[PDB]
Amino acid sequence: MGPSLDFALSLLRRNVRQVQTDQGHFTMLGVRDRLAVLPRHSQPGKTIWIEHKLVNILDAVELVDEQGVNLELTLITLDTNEKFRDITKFIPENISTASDATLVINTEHMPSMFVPVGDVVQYGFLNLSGKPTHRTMMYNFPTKAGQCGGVVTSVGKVIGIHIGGNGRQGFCAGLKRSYFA
Repeated sequence: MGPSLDFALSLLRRNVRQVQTDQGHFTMLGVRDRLAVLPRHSQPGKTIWIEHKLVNILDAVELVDEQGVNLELTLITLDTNEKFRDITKFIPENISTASDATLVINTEHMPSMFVPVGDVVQYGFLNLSGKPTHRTMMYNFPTKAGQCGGVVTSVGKVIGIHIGGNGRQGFCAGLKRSYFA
């Protein structure tokens, strides 16, 4: 088994969780320890359904710019026995484009789903909420509903979290290592 399949299947085994909130079904990324990341529009409450179990949320942080602009990412701290495999080494220090990325989706309705989104290129500012959102990237792939929170990966790197699309393109909130220090 080659290294991209193995890396992506490992992500699904250890870091990429099927979750539910009042807003619906999402893909969640566990980053390290009890820290995970979700798309801001999942709006997690005081608790969250993770795969088989209701899990208590100890803290939730909606990430913003040095200028107070929305990054569309919510950091959640979970009341869990589990400590996530630390994957912060695979997250670039700065927001990184990529060639031939795979979007990894994990939801009850779309389990263990692999979508080749192609090249991921710099996009910057986006209208989502609609509220201004910064540090977005874009892939020329018609991403569907239900894929929000899906993990943008290429060659051992985890570079984004899927936050929506326009029927023709998909957009991710860029990841950088410092969000998770």
